[PDB]
Amino acid sequence: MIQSQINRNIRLDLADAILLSKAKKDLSFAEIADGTGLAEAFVTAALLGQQALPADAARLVGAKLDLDEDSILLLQMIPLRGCIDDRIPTDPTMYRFYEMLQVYGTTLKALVHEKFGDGIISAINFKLDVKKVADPEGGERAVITLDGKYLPTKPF
Amino acid sequence: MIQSQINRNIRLDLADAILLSKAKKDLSFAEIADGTGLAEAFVTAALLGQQALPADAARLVGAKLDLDEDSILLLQMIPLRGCIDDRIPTDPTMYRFYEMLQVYGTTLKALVHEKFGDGIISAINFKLDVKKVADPEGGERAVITLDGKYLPTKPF
Amino acid sequence: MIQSQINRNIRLDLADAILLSKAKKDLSFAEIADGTGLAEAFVTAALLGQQALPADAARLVGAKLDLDEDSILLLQMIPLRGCIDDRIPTDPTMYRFYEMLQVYGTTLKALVHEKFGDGIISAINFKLDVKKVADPEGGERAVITLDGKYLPTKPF
Amino acid sequence: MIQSQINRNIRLDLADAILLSKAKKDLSFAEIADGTGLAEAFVTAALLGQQALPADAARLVGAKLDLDEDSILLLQMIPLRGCIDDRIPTDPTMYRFYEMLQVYGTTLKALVHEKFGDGIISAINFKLDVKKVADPEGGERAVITLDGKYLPTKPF
Amino acid sequence: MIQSQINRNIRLDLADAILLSKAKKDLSFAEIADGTGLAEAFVTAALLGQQALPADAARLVGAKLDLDEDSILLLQMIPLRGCIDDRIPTDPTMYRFYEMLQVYGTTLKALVHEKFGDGIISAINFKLDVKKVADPEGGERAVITLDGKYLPTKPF
Amino acid sequence: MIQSQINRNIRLDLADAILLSKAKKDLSFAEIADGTGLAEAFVTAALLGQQALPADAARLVGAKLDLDEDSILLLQMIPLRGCIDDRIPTDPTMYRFYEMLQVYGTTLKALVHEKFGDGIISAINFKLDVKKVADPEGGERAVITLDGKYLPTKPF
Amino acid sequence: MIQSQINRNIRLDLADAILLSKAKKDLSFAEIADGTGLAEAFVTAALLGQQALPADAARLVGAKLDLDEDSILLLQMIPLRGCIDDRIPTDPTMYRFYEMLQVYGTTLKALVHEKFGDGIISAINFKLDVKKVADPEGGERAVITLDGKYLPTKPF
Amino acid sequence: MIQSQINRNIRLDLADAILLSKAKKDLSFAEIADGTGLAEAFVTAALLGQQALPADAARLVGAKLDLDEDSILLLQMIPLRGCIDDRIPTDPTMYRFYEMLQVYGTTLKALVHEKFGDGIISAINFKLDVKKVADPEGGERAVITLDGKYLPTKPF
Amino acid sequence: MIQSQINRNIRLDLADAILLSKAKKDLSFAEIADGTGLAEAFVTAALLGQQALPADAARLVGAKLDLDEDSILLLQMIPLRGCIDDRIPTDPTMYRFYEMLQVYGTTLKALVHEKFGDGIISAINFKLDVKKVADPEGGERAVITLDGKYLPTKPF
Amino acid sequence: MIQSQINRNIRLDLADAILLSKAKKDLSFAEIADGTGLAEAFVTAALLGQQALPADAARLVGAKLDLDEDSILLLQMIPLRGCIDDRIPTDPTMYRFYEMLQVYGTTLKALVHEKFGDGIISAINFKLDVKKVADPEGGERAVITLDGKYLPTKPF
Repeated sequence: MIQSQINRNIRLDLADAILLSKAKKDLSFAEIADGTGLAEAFVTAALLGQQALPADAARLVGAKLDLDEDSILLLQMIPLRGCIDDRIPTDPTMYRFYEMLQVYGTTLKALVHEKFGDGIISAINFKLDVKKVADPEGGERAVITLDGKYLPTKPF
Repeated sequence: MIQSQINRNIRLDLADAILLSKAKKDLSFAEIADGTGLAEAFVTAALLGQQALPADAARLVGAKLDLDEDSILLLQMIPLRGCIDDRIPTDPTMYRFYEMLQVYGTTLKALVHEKFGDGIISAINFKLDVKKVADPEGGERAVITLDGKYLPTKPF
Repeated sequence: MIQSQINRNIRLDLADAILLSKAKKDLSFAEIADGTGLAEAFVTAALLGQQALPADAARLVGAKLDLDEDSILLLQMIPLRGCIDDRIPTDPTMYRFYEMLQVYGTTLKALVHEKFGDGIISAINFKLDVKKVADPEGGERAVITLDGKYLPTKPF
Repeated sequence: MIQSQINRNIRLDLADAILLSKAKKDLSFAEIADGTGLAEAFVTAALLGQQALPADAARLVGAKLDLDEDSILLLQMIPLRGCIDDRIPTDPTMYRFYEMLQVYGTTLKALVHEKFGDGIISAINFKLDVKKVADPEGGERAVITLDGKYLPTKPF
Repeated sequence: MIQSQINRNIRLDLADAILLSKAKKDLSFAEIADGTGLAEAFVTAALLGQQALPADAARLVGAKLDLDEDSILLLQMIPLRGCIDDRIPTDPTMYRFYEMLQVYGTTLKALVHEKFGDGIISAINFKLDVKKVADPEGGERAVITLDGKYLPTKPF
Repeated sequence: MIQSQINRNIRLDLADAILLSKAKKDLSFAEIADGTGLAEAFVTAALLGQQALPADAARLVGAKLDLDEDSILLLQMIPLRGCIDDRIPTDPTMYRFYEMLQVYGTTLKALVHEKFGDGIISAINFKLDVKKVADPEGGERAVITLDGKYLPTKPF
Repeated sequence: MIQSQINRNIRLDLADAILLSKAKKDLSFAEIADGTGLAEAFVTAALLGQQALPADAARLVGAKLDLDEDSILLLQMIPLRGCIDDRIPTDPTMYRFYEMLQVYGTTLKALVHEKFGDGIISAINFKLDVKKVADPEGGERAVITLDGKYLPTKPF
Repeated sequence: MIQSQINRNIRLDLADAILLSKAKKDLSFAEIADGTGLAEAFVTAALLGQQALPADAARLVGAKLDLDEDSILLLQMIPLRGCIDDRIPTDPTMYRFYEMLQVYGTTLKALVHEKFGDGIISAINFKLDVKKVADPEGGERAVITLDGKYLPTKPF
Repeated sequence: MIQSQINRNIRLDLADAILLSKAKKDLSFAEIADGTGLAEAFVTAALLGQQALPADAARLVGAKLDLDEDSILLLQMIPLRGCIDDRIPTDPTMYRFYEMLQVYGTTLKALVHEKFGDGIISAINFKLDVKKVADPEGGERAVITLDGKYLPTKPF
Repeated sequence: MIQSQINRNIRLDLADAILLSKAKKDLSFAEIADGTGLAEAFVTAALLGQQALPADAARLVGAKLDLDEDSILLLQMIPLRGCIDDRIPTDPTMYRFYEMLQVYGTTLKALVHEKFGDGIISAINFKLDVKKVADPEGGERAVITLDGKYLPTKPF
């Protein structure tokens, strides 16, 4: 794939259309991703404009959602990424993940440099997943795993 | 503890002093937290102004870092939380965790509502840890686990 | 309900259409909510894009307001919440509630930590209501009750 | 009182000093306000730079907190109000009250105009209180009461 | 009137339409307000989306401007107020009134507290007018009168 | 006077010191400006960093407030004007004058162009004053007069 | 002219249409302003939404550009001025004039107060001219003349 | 000169000290620049932190203003330029020059491209000067000349 | 070329249409620029709204992409430059180039002043190119060359 | 090195002290880096707070600059990176590199995806250098080479 986008609104408008079709069809993201061979987090992100689907998966999810050919093509384009409307989320569900950075951002930095050294944990050589687990005290918990490669910063 | 702060600069100035003492003594966050009974991410966050230490832990880390009495008291106060200077990190290491929200924030929302329903994953009933693992392809990876309680949103 | 929105403009555009229909039919929010079994604050918030209606209530209010089937479905989706145009309200009526935060925000923090401890008053395990009472000195007062569960911040 | 402030940092610096004295003396805001004849929310707000104390109350809290004479005078000055560092709180405890506006701000406007009419609920002819109650399902809740006069907007 | 708006763009678009019709008909705001019994500043503000007209006045100005029935209805709705595009005006004529706040804002605060005490001059129990007077030195001046009730901030 | 400032903090720090001396001496702004030949709004603005006092007035108010020689000199310098901390006031008393602009800013523009033509009402050839009067319906009101020259915008 | 605009987008949309017509017709701004009796900077600013044309000039440029009657009337309206999209230009050509202010803004203030006294150089009683000259070292230079009335700030 | 600054506050603090010394000595910027062989706009800008003085001029002005050796050295350093506190000036005298950009910014772009072509008028190969002239209609005017080289944007 | 744009959305909307046509036709930017005699970075930038194509090149790329005549003309207009939506990129690929400025911006300044002197490296007399090379350890690297004229800052 | 900073002001204050010492000693960055075996861009960045020096280089440069032992230790700390005061540079020399992103940012994205695929050019596995070359048309040019590893974004 060598084609890419520069205006996020094209793929985000498509996402809204995908979401309406998905709601009318009573589909989950797990079943849309089923049969693609790709993780639900990756396929979902693509539908929402933040990843590119390979051609086979794009044709599969496009059939499930009754997308036209322009939209199946658009899902294969490399996106202009950035899902937050204006830098800080307003939605409570998304905001909590921003708050985690306001509370633990410097701890994440400190512990990364302690365990690995100078450098970063990659957001590119990176996967995440969301799992539901029972809480022993009652209710349910989400275990969200962020898995990134350490890239060192070295003198030159 | 019923005492709380309203100006983050007091605890953040203390954090700078702690970091200098820690560097002079060639100490790690893992060994500072050793013997407290508390997770390294929680103790580290407290040193950096983002949590309150119980009194015994405050006195233990205060002894290791040679802190004065006002500093040991300050570590026990409930903080005015918020570690980011101006909303969006400039530091590359911290920025990558913000970028994961720009790429996956709406996917986290969508999968949370799919698996749990309306509501949030708590940032309060919440634990974080950082683990170093070998990358089977060569090098090292960080596995960062966000573990939060699901709190539902229902009608009233 | 496992379906959710990612762009607030879809439901906010619907809210504008709902308000136009409501005005043309000379309807109040109290009477739109009548028969749903749900509090006026919750139903009103859903019409305005900030909550999800259960199917029976969505069909009821949709019939009252002569909404099409796509709109009745949209009212059932979990929203991308955030009603303020650009972070701080310009509207005087909305602004007064922001000003209460500018004046009393640190007092709310201080008294919450005093009475409950470290942690938060939840905005999720939460309900709100608005009551009109007579002012003994003449005129009318609004008594707005914010009712949220205390969630503690504990060491781990 | 005819004296007023124009730079919030003077009273906010005093607030930090008050908080340190309060912590060293193991005092609560309820204890400090006891004997003033004034509500704990009002006295706490004054200590935190957001209200002016009458002379007798300033002298009483100054004795309780071992404050010097310049500080006792400053507490009587009409403040430059505004407790939030930079418009939107970073602290989770304070942020939840901002989130309540992001979710319910337009609902509050709508219901105020329906029950009262055009105009505002005053933030000046206004009282706030924080009450701890039992959660009937287990735990504790905060009931926060915002009590403001309705001021109508009428043609002229 | 119990109907209210939440998106200012609806009434601001109507304002643009009103201004075109007004220009084609060579009408002044004084002429438009004539016969309503309402002040030119109030009627003008309503046309520009910042006040609600009573029904009789809305029908009168609507006939003068040849507005359709939905527009005459819209003029009667309680607006989402805020006329400035993005917080600080760019237009020189409007900017000068913002500059008077940058130069005299703290003087207004100081003199209000000196003459009245703690509290505010209301922007709700409030009237405004613009008058043209000859300058004794040559030319013309505007005398703009801001007339607001003092609302005290008292202890409770 | 040909000397001017470029950093507002110098004159604003002096204002804080002036306000402290004024509070200790139980002085009003009206009495500080008495004997000066200048309006209370002008002298007050100078004390608060927003105007320059002529030498005679600077010596008079400096004696009343027991200011040192450097301070009396500073009051005579042309200031770097701008009294609002960060563009939009947080203080309720100051904020109401900003809200008047959010509600009536476009009406002021429209009526200025109607009565005078294209151009501005000067914020430079400009005086203001604050008068306390009875509210005929009970209470007190402020009448604030903004008196500015019309400067036309003409083709060239 | 007593008619004015409150939303810059109306005249800025017209400016885009004017620019398209001008490009199709291979016209320059100098050619369009020729015969109006008005300076090229003034006429150009009017086409671009920042000035109002007298009726005769509006009809003339309307004929040259084949504009419709609504557009000819719009050009005569007093504009809602402000040509910069979001406060600071992104365009390099436009940005250089902003940088001139970042480098020389305080020097301009200092030298105006030295040569004239307290007050301003008017942006209203003001003319602007762009002249192309030879660079004696090779190439070309622009000599841009800002010609504004000094308005004094005097005590009252 | 190969030495440069990265934090504008160092040279801006020096500028404040220079302005105090200049005020105490009753010196003008014209007086200070006399004998340097450099334009008053250039020398003034250097004093205010926005240019570098050659060693001989730095020693000359430093003797006139009684500067210590560290300050005379600092004046020769290449600055971190940017004189506006926070992007848009609050001071009326400087604001008017920003306002001329808001009114004429797109006209400057348009006429530059018409007379010269694609590219910029340089802010580096650039000089400005301020001249006082009599107004034929009474009073005084400033003629501010911006003189910059055209640098073309060419295909490659 | 003397025709220029003032609203970037026109050329950016055209860029979106170009990108769709390009994707449908399976074309690369290298292929589109082939035969123009112009560098791929210059032609690509023009397609994306940030440069002006000479007429022959606009017609060549217009034929390849099947653009209409209005679009071929638009590509020849001098643009209103600025490709970033809101000042700081959200897209990871674009963001890394901003991060290089956050890490090395002051180093670039310091080394430019050391090697060249006071002044700038031009962004106008300027070429860039992107080269794909082998990483000598495994993988691929991009070598991005910024080539700009040094423009000195000297006294006048 | 496992020690890291969380507040950039510590190292940026040290940078200012370094720059003064460097100026007094008439040292270049090339001279300071000579003998370290490290690139001038890397050592300079470390002095300016944006990289960490190894102990041997920190001891060497600290001796050259007469730094105390706390400072030599601080230079070895992993920094809180981010050299721009407030997101967009004000300094012309730094601003030009930001302008290159405003003009070419989307072209860099487009050509990276064309040549390499989805993913990024790393800012971590990354080197930079500045070279001076003669301009054949007269004068000098800077060739700034950005050299980063391509990291792919792949499905998972």
